[PDB]
Amino acid sequence: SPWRLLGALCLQRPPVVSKPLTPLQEEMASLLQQIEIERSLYSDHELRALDENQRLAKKKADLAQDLEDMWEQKFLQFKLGARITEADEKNDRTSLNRKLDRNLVLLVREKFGDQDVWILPQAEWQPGETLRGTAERTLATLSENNMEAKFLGNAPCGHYTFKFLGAKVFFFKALLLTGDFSQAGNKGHHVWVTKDELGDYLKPKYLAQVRRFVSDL
Amino acid sequence: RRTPPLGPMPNSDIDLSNLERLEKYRSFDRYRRRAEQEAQAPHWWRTYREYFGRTQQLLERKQAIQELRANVEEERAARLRTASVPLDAVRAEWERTCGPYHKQRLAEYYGLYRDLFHGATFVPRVPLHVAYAVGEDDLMPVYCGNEVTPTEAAQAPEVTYEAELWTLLL
Amino acid sequence: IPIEDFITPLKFLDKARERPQVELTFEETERRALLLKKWSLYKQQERKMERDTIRAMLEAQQEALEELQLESPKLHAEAIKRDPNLFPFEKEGPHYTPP
Amino acid sequence: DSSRASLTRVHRQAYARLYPVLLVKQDGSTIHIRYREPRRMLAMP
Amino acid sequence: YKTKPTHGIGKYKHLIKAEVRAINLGTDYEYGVLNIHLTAYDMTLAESYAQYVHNLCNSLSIKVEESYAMPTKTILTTHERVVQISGLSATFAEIFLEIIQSSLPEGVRLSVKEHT
Amino acid sequence: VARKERGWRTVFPSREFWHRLRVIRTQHHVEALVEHQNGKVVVSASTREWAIKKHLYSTRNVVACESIGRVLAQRCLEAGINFMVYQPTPWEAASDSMKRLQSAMTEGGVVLREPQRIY
RNA sequence: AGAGUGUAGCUUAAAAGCACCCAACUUACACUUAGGAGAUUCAAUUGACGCUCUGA
Repeated sequence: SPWRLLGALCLQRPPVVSKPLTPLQEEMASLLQQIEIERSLYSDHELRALDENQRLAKKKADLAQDLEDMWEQKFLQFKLGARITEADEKNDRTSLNRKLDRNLVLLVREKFGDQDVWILPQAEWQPGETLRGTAERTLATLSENNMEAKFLGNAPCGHYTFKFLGAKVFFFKALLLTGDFSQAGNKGHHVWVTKDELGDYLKPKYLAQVRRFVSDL
Repeated sequence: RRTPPLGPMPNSDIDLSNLERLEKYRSFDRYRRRAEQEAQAPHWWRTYREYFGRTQQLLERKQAIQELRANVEEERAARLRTASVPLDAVRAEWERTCGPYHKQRLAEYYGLYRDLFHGATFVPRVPLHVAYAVGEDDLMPVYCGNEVTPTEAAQAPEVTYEAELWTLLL
Repeated sequence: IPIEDFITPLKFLDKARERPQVELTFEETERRALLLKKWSLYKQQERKMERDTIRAMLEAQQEALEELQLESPKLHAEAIKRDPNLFPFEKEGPHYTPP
Repeated sequence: DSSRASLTRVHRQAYARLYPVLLVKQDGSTIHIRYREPRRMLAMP
Repeated sequence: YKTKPTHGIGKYKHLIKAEVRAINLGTDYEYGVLNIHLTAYDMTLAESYAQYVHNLCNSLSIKVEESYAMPTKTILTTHERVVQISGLSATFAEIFLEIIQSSLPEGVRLSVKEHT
Repeated sequence: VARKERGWRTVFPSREFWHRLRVIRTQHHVEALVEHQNGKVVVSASTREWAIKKHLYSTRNVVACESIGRVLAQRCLEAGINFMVYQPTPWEAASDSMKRLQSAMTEGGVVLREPQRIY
């Protein structure tokens, strides 16, 4: 049987920004700070605050506030880098900073003749080619950039085989170390997706079942 | 001169090549559990035992306990471990539900069936109540296997039981 | 060299007199109790989620290796082969504010 | 899930106070850390 | 007794194993001993995350040889915890590493370095 | 006057009693037995029993053990049984729920120590 | 479209027992102690609700 030999890849972005907390985690975190304070053992900061004003009361009867005030105003000096470049953009699907707290997945339109499918990015392999090397060739081909990804193993992640000439489709999983993603406004249709749009952009059984090996968290 | 074992040897099926891949008894208590289970099983060697030996109910019960755990004083009392149990409700409902099987155990332990009927076991369905008059104020009850003096049992007892003919025997 | 830093500093002995006062109320320990109860609920639901993910992904990769085995008997031998690029494998933890 | 190993407490008992001082190394990258004398921000030059 | 069928019913030393390179021979491949260093400016997040790693490893049937810690350094102080691991699969290398990646709290880094 | 099985000195528990109180704490349920040396369960009280289960909040806590101690003790006074032996493991001895169980039994009317054999 | 079907994770358990989670002792694990959440898909042995496999 003539097998249409197809390789692919599922690209991952590790979130640089941590996730926000649950309100239950808020009450638990506050509780752990309370009970953490309750079992501490004479910090010198309060020894240079509590007994010092006692001794000043003894001197007046016969600075920690400046340190806190300087720390407060210097806290007001450096503004935080905002964790949300996410709602202001709202349509920068091609951009790498679409989301910061979740994982982001590369996802590319392909126009065929018998089909016209929005596909998790593929490649075509040769029996001489290593499957890991198929995915390595898959990296710096379609995007046309200077990224830096990272694989883990020659183990695959998700396999889907469709026919109309036999075929098979192999899904690996890479991981972006860094990215010199030059000219992000490409002619290509790469879109970064958290999890939810993967059920939106990808309808059929060979594509509505990708999320069962996407690291959902 | 080896003779081969008659049935299966113990510690045969768990005997593998990778013990470190086998999860172990981390405790003393689990070994005591498994160990008692293996004690109760019939074996082929000589052992000590040879020589010295409907839907509405679950519905109303689930809604009943579900209503029981919902009250705040029950949870607050139970977590402060000052909650108790009314012994009387448990007594009367025990008289109703599973009491007969327990009176069957007490009649089997006291040898009432091997002696009274040559082993013909049965189940005391009727929650009988017998008590002897102790003067005029109080009265000594007869439960299954109690101690009662013959002074208390000098006069024939009061018998009350909730039922609808009957022949009673002592 | 067996030098560790679990040894306690000597200064934490003498002036242990700042907080001898630990008093609460009934409803404070009630809400604390409800945080521990519902937080064990929350954490248990979390490990149910993660166990579901390891089950799903692990069966996904085993099914994948089965299909790759039965569709290419010279690629499942090399799918098991390990990478020498995973000796110095690193990843730093996430942050808050992007550079 | 970057919040599991964050909900912590000092598991020792011979420990002093710690205070959630936001640290930046060089990159405008803030992390909550606990340090002596309740600082609010840090920068290593 | 040596001639009875119940001979050796009381033996137990085959049930206790009363007693490094990687094993990647032809089909069954596994890493050798590892080291996972956890460095943080916090005792709490490093210890607690080392707990979460250790309880994962016990919950996924992995030999965890040690879970010791390294001494700190005068700099701020940098804390380290070393949680050794020996023996994974091809799939289980990926699935095992992705969770440790996807569970880091705050700025605490990893290492899949091996022994020596 | 009757014999107790005197032997069994290398093995836990001792078989030297006439009646034993054996607590079986499962994951869900506390259970309490009163047995002979035969293993003939004389008197039981479990929380797997509708009469006792419905008056409880949770079938496993210290309240469950104090409850099953009251119920077990009342059930054993009416069986003509006044002396058990309770032999716990040294962690189950120092548990709160078994101290509460023993206090329930002793306050109930049962002495948890048998009289000696008269030779 | 057909086929296999079905108790919470597992059960030739019948509303159970192990699994599971938090809290405490432990660097940590483990033990132990205190707690927590649990289910027989809906109607009459039978049909129809949900899953898996084979189809287009």
